[PDB]
Amino acid sequence: SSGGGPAVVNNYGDIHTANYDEFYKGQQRREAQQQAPILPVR
Amino acid sequence: SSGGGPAVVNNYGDIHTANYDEFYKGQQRREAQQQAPILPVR
Amino acid sequence: MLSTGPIMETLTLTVGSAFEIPGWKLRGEYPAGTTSHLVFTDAAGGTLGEFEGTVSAKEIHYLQAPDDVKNIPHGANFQLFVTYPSMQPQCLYFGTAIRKEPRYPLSTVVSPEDSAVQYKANFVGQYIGPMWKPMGNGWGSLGIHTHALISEAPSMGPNYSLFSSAAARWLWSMNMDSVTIVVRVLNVGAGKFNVIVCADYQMQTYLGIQFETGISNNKVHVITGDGPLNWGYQGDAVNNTTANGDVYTIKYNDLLDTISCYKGTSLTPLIEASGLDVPHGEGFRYTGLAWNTALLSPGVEPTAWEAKDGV
Amino acid sequence: CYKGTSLTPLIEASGLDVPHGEGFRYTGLAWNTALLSPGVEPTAWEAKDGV
Amino acid sequence: TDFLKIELIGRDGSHWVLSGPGMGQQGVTLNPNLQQFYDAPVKTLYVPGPFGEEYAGKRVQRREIVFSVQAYDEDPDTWSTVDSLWRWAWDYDEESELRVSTSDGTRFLKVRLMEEPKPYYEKDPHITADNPIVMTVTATFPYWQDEPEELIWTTLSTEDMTRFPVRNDGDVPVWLKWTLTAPGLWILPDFSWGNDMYSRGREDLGRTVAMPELVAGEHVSVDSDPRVQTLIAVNGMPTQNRWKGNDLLYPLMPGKGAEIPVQLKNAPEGGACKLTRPRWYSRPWSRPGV
Amino acid sequence: TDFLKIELIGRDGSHWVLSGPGMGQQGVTLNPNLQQFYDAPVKTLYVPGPFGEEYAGKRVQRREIVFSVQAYDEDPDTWSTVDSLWRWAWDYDEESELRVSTSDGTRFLKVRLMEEPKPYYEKDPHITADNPIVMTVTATFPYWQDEPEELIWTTLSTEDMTRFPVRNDGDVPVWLKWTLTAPGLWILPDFSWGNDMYSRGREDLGRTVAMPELVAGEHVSVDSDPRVQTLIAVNGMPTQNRWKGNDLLYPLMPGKGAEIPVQLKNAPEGGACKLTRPRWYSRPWSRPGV
Amino acid sequence: TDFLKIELIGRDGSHWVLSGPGMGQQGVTLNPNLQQFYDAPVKTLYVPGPFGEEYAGKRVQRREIVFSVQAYDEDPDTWSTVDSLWRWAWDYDEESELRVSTSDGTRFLKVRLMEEPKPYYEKDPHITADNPIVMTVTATFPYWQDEPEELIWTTLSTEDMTRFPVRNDGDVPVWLKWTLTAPGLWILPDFSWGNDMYSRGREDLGRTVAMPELVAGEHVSVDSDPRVQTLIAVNGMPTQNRWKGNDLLYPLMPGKGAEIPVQLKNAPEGGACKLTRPRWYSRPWSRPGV
Repeated sequence: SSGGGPAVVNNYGDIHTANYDEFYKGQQRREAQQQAPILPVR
Repeated sequence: SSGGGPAVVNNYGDIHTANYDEFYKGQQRREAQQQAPILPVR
Repeated sequence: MLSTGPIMETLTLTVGSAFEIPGWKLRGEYPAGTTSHLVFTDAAGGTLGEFEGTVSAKEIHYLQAPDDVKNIPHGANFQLFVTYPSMQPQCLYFGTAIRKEPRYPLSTVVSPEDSAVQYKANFVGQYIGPMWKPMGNGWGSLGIHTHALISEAPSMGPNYSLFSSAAARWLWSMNMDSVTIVVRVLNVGAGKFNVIVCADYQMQTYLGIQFETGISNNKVHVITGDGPLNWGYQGDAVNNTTANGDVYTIKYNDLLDTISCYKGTSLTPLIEASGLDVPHGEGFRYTGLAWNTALLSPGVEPTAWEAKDGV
Repeated sequence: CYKGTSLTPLIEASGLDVPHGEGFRYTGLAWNTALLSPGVEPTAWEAKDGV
Repeated sequence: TDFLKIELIGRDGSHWVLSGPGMGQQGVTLNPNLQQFYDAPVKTLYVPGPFGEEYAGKRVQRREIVFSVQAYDEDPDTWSTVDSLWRWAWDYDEESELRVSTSDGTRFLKVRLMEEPKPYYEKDPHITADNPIVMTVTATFPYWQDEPEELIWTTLSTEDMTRFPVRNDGDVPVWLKWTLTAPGLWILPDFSWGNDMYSRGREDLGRTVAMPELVAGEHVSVDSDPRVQTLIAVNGMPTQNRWKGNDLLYPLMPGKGAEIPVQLKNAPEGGACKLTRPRWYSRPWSRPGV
Repeated sequence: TDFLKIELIGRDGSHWVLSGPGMGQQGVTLNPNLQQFYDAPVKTLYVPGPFGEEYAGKRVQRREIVFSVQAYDEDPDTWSTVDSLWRWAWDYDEESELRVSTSDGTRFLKVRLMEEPKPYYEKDPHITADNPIVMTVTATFPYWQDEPEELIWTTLSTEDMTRFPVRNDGDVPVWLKWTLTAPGLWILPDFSWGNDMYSRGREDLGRTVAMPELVAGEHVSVDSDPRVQTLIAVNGMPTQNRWKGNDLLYPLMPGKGAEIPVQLKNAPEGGACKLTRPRWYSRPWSRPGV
Repeated sequence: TDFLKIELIGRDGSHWVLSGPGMGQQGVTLNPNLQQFYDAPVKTLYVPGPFGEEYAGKRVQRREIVFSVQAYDEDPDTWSTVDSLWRWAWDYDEESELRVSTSDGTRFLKVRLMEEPKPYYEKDPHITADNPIVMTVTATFPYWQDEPEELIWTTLSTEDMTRFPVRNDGDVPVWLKWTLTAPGLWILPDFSWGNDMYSRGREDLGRTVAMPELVAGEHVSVDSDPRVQTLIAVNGMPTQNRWKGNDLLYPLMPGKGAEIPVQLKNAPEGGACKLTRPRWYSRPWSRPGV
């Protein structure tokens, strides 16, 4: 039952419902966390 | 047979299985290739 | 299709087999004077073979010796023509000849480089183990003696409950003719102990070194095998004493064909024989041990055994 | 140890308290000189299983 | 049927009749339901506009033909020979010819294996000796074509001119090929035929372009199709390097034809030219179009 | 059928006859509908072009064979023994042979377990003692193989030369392996056979590459296969550093062969050269082609 | 059948016989079609290569077992008790044992609830008192296992040595555990068994590693499996901190066995050693492998 349907689509990963804008915003947030404290205040 | 199934899904392109992580990493790698040599050593 | 053509068929060729086309599958109405020929050709158009079939009133028969069809390869084209009297030849069948035979990919399967092999045995378990195959006396003719009254390692010997002399063969075979057998043995009684080299799978013919330990024997012999439990001596013999825990190295050398025995660390052969008439080579690389005691008690028996391929 | 082709051991020892068997079958060489110059050195080395 | 014949000439030169008169004589017939075989696949382009979308142009796509053949024989050994020969008749690197013959003539398509063939049934094929092979072949050049029409004009004069009758009777524009001898300066026609692709449809009605002055022994081939470089000398000289960015821009549009002029000057020996007009079609059979 | 025999030689040396004469003697038979078994999977590359897309080359893909077997026996205990033996015949790390024997000879494929087998029905297997195992095996090397041909040339001379007869009867190019003794300077053929993948198909028709001078004990294996390093010294010395950028570039193209020349010079004790030529095919069986 | 017996021992110690002799005596039987139950799931890895893809390795995956049980009783109240007991037998945080007993012995798999069970039919379950529960359990450790082989060697000597006979009869590598008393310096074997994972197959054939000198009261457990830290002392001292980057690297490969040597030195009292060899299998039942 699970093997061969949505339960294996989940194993496939982001083939069905998965959004681009949220992923891009998350990557931007991670980069901002990485780089914000080292940017100058000027 | 081929026309109207997975063989035309391939023509559609990245509608089914395709992840965002390696695409973003590849874009970052291309930008790093473009910009790394011209970044100063300081 | 205004003009008829031939029929595509196949012809089977086998090495060492007569090439025959039976007449019952080439049936027809052939008047006297009708001929038939079969032509085998390669891909370039060159004739690899040409044969004439026996045309009778109702059939055409082909029959060729294997030497004629030896040189036609697998996949060569063939055409069969029948010429009626006062008429032009016509092709009945055409196609490719296949070779239906065992195919040998290796040009020469040389003897594989079976590397040197080593084995050892110490006899610490309860029973002998499957690595020793009893000979002559049959299954259950071997056993382990503890020798706890002398504080020594256990030894292999015939089970003296129902046997007095018995032989065992190593389960595996050596890969080369030259071998080395190192045995650590004890002399806790009176008897004869044979180290068997270059034996057959039944231990029918072999070289061997015999240690006789007794009140008067105290001798070492070179022996030739006739049966697992019977042997014949070769040459003279050397007087020898066997103490407990005595190590003897029996080396058989194929080149410079010889058998020799060394005691302990000395490289001088205590006994040596050369030119013994025993078959060698493949199938005669088995090693073994044998015991023969007049009484029903252990005599001279090994506590440790070791075999190495090559000298 | 046998020197040259002599059939009698040049030196011999027995019963040394060293573990034997599997896991203790490695071999090697060693050198120690007081001076910074070659002393006794092996031109050729060969090892063989068994005796 | 006798109205249509389909043949395959393999890369090895083997000849097979899949359908039509004499089909199956070599052991292979053509199963029904073959796709992307008749019309050349074309996709059209559209830009956003006030009333929805506006036409932007068309592009012709490569043919992805999927078809099944049936290899048959009475005995399994001969069936195996037939199947092996059929497999040998195909390749990936080089293309085999697929000819269609009707009352409109014979038109051929060059096809290669797009992927591995799918042979046989579920069980082993020696049981049946009659097995289907599904084949996915591809046509990089998607147009069906006939043998090109060739004309030759030779002269001995130092300066001369000639007229070549040209007419596209097919469905699609064709690209002319020229073979010009050396030495000599040629002027070749590049008529627009009213084609407005560069917004010069009637400005280039009588366009003529001068090839660079060819030196002795530098016979050239001038192929106007975009697949290949335009100017190529047979002695290896870099002729197009001397051409200042000039080129042939216009194909022979369908339904168009005229007496195109060829001019030769400064030819002390007096040279020759050959015009090759391809006959490309988008369909295996079609009535001629005026 | 007697025309086709399929066997498996397991990683533990077990011999199973799945189809053909003697099938099922070991308890396991082969079920129909086995995929990617006959033709080597090849993908073709296409790049945009003027008339759609243009052919850009081919890449062969690893084989993925999904096939079912049936393990059967009269009693559940011995059936369980058979099923356990069949499972023991396979592994993930090490490969086992799948051999196909027909009138064209015997050709094998090295296959390994791609994933875990899917055994039995939905109920208890001991109920029926006759159960199917679904195997998804993979062939990293997708070509069916025959036993490679080995040729030996031993010479006692300081300088000598020999002609190795070589011929590719398969449908795919093969890569030769050389085993050269030391000391000595070897010259080995790197003939292009007309292969033009380095733009030197005619320039390298009789190309010979001189291996670096070998010191005593530096026996070398010189394998043209891209999967392995070309020069490998048996004692571990870096011998490719003395090779100055030269390499063996060309495989043995299909349908090509000759007496390739091998030269030995400066050999104080002679030398021995072994040539191993693989015999690769894309199908379990096929008639010879030329 | 009587050739196979399946039991569940819940988190609370309850015992259920789902299949085999005496099945259903506790009210719960096993429905057909249980999946990912026999073979341990493994995914194989492949890198791009010249001939397609090259084998890169294998990874064993966790078991995701979906199976149905059927809880039944004559009266709905007793059915409710049975259903509640079955629910109490399972948990998410702690694992329950699933034992398979055949002629090859009894092997157990530790499984936990992967998600909420799906009970009952479309109507209320008291109508029938015979209802199915669909269970999606998971095995984080995917190998079926038996009780490990344990050996003990105690001594009174200050310096001593012993040999432990060891042999992997299963189809998967197992990781050894040691229990070593203190004080004393131990030399433990880490034989490669010819395994080439570190490219030191026969280089590490007789590898032995020295544990750090244990002080009084610092009895240690040395577990080679990667799930757990190697050195753990019973008194909480950081023994591994004194073990300067050393580790046990090799598992006991299948089909391999020997008399592994253990050495004890600097032990004034004379210590004790215990060796635990797990019996891991990839299948609920299998004949012993040699």
